[PDB]
Amino acid sequence: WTATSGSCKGRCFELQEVGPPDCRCDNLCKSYSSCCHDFDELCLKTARGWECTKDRCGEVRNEENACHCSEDCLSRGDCCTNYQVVCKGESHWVDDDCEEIKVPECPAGFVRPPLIIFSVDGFRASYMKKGSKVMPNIEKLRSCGTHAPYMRPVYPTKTFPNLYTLATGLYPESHGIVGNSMYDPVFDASFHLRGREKFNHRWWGGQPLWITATKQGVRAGTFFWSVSIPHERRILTILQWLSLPDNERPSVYAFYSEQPDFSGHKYGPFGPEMTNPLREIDKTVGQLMDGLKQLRLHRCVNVIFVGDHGMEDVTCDRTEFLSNYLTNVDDITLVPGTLGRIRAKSINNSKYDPKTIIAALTCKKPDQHFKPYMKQHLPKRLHYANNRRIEDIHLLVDRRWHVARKPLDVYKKCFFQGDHGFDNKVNSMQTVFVGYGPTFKYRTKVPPFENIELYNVMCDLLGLKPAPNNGTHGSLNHLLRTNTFRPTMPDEVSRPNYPGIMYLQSEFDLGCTCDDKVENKLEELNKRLHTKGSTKERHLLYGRPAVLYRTSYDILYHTDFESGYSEIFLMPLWTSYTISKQAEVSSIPEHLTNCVRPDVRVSPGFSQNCLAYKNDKQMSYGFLFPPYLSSSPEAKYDAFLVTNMVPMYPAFKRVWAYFQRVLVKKYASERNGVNVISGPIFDYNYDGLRDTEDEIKQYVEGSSIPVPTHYYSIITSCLDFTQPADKCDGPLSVSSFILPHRPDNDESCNSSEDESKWVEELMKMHTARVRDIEHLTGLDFYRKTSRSYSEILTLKTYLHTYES
Ligand SMILES: *[C@@H]1O[C@H](CO)[C@@H](O[C@@H]2O[C@H](CO)[C@@H](O[C@@H]3O[C@H](CO[C@H]4O[C@H](CO[C@H]5O[C@H](CO)[C@@H](O)[C@H](O)[C@@H]5O)[C@@H](O)[C@H](O[C@H]5O[C@H](CO)[C@@H](O)[C@H](O)[C@@H]5O[C@H]5O[C@H](CO)[C@@H](O)[C@H](O)[C@@H]5O)[C@@H]4O)[C@@H](O)[C@H](O[C@H]4O[C@H](CO)[C@@H](O)[C@H](O)[C@@H]4O[C@H]4O[C@H](CO)[C@@H](O)[C@H](O)[C@@H]4O)[C@@H]3O)[C@H](O)[C@H]2NC(C)=O)[C@H](O)[C@H]1NC(C)=O
Ligand SMILES: O=C(CCc1ccc(OC(F)(F)F)cc1)N1C[C@@H]2CN(C(=O)c3ccc4[nH]nnc4c3)C[C@H]2C1
Ligand SMILES: [Ca+2]
Ligand SMILES: [Zn+2]
Ligand SMILES: [Zn+2]
Repeated sequence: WTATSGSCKGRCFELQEVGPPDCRCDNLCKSYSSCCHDFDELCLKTARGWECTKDRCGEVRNEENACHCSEDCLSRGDCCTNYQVVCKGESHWVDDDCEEIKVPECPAGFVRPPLIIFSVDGFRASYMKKGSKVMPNIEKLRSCGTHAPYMRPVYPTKTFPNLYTLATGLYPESHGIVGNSMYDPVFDASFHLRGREKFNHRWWGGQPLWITATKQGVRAGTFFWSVSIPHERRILTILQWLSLPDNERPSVYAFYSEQPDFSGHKYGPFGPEMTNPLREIDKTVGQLMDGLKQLRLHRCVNVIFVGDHGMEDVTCDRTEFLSNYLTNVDDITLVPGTLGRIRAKSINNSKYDPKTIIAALTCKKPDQHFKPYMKQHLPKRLHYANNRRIEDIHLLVDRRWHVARKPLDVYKKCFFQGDHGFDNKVNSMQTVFVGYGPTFKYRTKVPPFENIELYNVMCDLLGLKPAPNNGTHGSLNHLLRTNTFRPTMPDEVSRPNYPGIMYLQSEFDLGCTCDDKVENKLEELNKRLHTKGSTKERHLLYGRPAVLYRTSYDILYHTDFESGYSEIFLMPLWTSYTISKQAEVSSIPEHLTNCVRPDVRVSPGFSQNCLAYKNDKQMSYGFLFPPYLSSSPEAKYDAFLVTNMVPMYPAFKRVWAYFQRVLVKKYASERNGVNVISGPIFDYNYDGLRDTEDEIKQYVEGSSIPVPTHYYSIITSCLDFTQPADKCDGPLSVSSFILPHRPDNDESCNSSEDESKWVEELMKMHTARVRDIEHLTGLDFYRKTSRSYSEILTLKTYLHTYES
């Protein structure tokens, strides 16, 4: 109930929320059906429009006007945004040359530059260049301030997940808004755009910027705007809030525009009808900046121009129907469109089986435009699994397509030429970032980055301590003139052991064999030096990774590679080796095909054994340092140590071997050497975080050898590729992957063909950030370079996306 008999007199867009049943006057009151009787009359005036003209200059103040051109309007804070231009001979902000803001220039009483976030729905990155001729104000922000060529949204590339990610710094799986539509089985409740459930606070996890500010005593404007409130009125309300007295005035503000998303769904991303919405946005920016000039705040406020996602070409005719694949289409519930989520229609049908649904959906049609996954097998870069609201079965839809249950769902619910939601590495889904103000750099371009990183910077711009989030604090310091946050490396938790030769061969009983009884201080003091780490500076280029948890591990040195060998998981956590541009690929000699050799530095009881792989008919083994890249016949024997061995499914060995025999050499040729770090990952509970020993769900049969869920590699070289990887004086370049360790290649529909046609395509789909690997392993990389730590953090967040 709302007794809406109170009055908004003197309260229009008040900042406190008055509780039920007393009526409200805040910018959300419509959406809650709770406004006071006179809200429209007093708070949403429209008389005479939004601009001053010549003949209003110095008028008599009349309070019914939407905005004023009277002499007292600056005092009152309520002039039309163009008042000084028309009535006092001033220029529009956009017509002024830009001049560096080297220091804030704020009026008396401003404790800190305010932040204004100007958010635009569906603003595709390529609009900044392709629309620049009709967007002069936005183009001046971009060229004068700090801009990226694009910003990467989160998955799914929908509005609510992305706007709440911007506000919290968290992945959707962590903040809880995993879609525009959701079912929560614990609550037994549904979230939708139409209805009242989406208001309940229980959907909304984490801590958004406006709460963070409030708890730390920085005042915030209200971020949400009811769709009927026109843009011009949104802008004037922000400016009115900016003339409030010092003790009452917010320091952070948001504007939001439904455009150009709205028009983009109807007309497609580059439909001729899209020029007009882009003009309109620019005009709105122009009003804000002119309004800031009038208040003397245009060299004081930091402004962020930011989008939630892009837009792609999508039509009704490009729909796949689950009814053309499944027999029992009526026993499922599908969340449809640019992504697919499937669960059982009824909780009381135990003739529901995901395995059979998946299999009926896997590589069934030659051109099939979606690919089914169990959520834990989705590429780890999407971070889209660890929430009860994400259904176990997921369909990743190709760009330009939709998935639906049956054809009647499409025509009886074409009407649209654009949509969004696809994989967040797709170029059409990329969106924008520009920062302009005293705290941002002047005429600076920065590389593309992820929207999960912005919360930290918005906290820095306001002097706030960010709540715990998924950004890497410091990774965006190169956007800022000052207010940098100066991070320190985490402390290493476990120190390694450095074992020497401690065991005789006969103490081992591993069931392994090797034809190595083939037999001098010349070549012998020399191989001893190799076991104490004489070549370690060639192979470990950025220092040893640090172990950030408690555990027991050994550093092992070899001529061609170095490892950190876990006595608990019985395999390396990491294996590091450098492959120069001149290196040669060899084969495994015929006598050495099944060679595995005990390591006399490591005890029997902390070693794998070959009997277990013999008895496990499902499981085979591979090596982390590849024998194919040994520097000499004699060095090759090191590559067959039991301490370099890791469990691999025969199907995964096809992928692994091709990566080791062909691609590493190819990368070395192309990048002028590469340093490689490889190893395993255990993430059985799909939370993106390393599993502890007591959480392992699968072992090589009859043994304590744990089976990895994934295998990673980090591949590093010199950004200036005229220098070799191992003698690089400047910035680095990296790419990485986290491959799923799976017993089949069902993910790859061409996998019966030669590896040269499908392996690299799988690896690109499972591209990753070094940071992603950090979370999954509890390791910390690049500890000893000559680069600044901020730069290294930027490198660790880089994602190689293989879009052109
Ligand atoms: C991305 O960044 C995020 C954020 O940093 C990372 O997410 C964090 O990861 C932590 C590890 O997974 C996790 O720690 C948990 O916390 C449990 C308690 O947490 C509740 O409180 C949180 C804080 O809110 C308060 O914030 C400020 C302080 O900062 C206060 O002033 C306020 O008063 C606030 O209340 C809260 O965020 C959290 O919310 C989740 O659940 C809500 C409702 O269900 C949602 O609204 C919201 O979206 C959150 O949902 C996500 O996170 C939960 C996991 O918490 C997840 O299940 C959902 O799917 C969703 O993804 C909580 O309400 C604490 O109980 C945990 O401790 C157990 O484990 C330890 C291990 O050391 C045990 O030793 C300990 O005994 C304990 O075990 C007991 O429970 C076991 C399992 O139930 C049981 O078997 C056992 O026998 C024991 O009884 C643990 O510390 C953080 O909560 C989490 N934060 C967020 C926001 O997600 C994330 O990892 C990053 N991602 C990557 C890839 O890096
Ligand atoms: O008022 C706000 C956000 C305030 C905000 C701003 C910045 C912000 O970010 C930051 F915090 F960083 F500032 C957070 C919240 N909203 C009201 C809107 C209603 N909506 C849709 O009807 C809609 C729109 C596009 C679609 N395409 N397909 N379906 C769609 C459905 C989306 C909404 C969000
Ligand atoms: Ca885990
Ligand atoms: Zn949107
Ligand atoms: Zn949209």
